[PDB]
Amino acid sequence: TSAVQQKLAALEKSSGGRLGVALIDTADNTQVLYRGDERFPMCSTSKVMAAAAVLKQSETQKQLLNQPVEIKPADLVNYNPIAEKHVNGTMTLAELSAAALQYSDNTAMNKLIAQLGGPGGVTAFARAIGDETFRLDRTEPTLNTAIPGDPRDTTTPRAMAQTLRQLTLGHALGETQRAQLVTWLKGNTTGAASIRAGLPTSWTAGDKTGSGDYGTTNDIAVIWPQGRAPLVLVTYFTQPQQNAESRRDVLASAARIIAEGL
Ligand SMILES: O=c1c2c3c(sc2ncn1Cc1nnn[nH]1)CCCC3
Repeated sequence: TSAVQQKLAALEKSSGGRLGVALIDTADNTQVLYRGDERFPMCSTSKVMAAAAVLKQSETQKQLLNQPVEIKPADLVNYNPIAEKHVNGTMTLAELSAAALQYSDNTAMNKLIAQLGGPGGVTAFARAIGDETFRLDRTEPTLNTAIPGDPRDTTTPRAMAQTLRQLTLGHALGETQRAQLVTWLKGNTTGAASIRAGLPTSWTAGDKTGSGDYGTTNDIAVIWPQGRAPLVLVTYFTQPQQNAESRRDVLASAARIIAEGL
């Protein structure tokens, strides 16, 4: 147990919930883990895997991101800030990827999942890039039920950090696709209260948040600190009761602990 792990344990204790953290510092490839091998519901952080899987498909279909997808009234689910504007029209796979990643549009996610054949197509991509932990089992919105002990739609902090590293900094995607993924993450609109709230303001980052039942509050980030090699940081948090409140502040606190531990 490290000093950082003890600080994270103290944060967790005061939070009422269960906290999972994985850091990869690409300066030396060292890691900080807290419940790094425990499963957590991914909620919308799973949109990164789906968008990346479609990016992978686009490596062999140069026009794929321009492919139109019909958006019908019946397609709308519980959070559709972009898709609702396009009902009875179409969105391209690029537009759907951007909407999913940058606005957490759940209808957009469902279209990405459908493009991959269903939830298992997202899991298959995870396996293809060496992630043996990630599983997507359901579509939006039921993938957010976040029931304690339920393995559906879960991963571990360790696995997600490794995957995010490979996708954004490594060779899991072609260079153009990696750059597009990073551009999308860096343009996220939903992240200022989560990991990034705990980081020095001079640092830059891209991230994808998640939220669900059981007050599940998540964020996964790639971070460029001032004067340091990039970091990959995953912070997952979930609570014992179904109607628990969101706790983005806990993720900010975890990130601050990590940052001050560098
Ligand atoms: O914010 C929510 C929420 C919230 C919920 S459910 C939900 N679903 C999507 N979204 C959009 C989202 N942004 N990043 N990941 N998902 C309960 C209260 C707290 C906010």
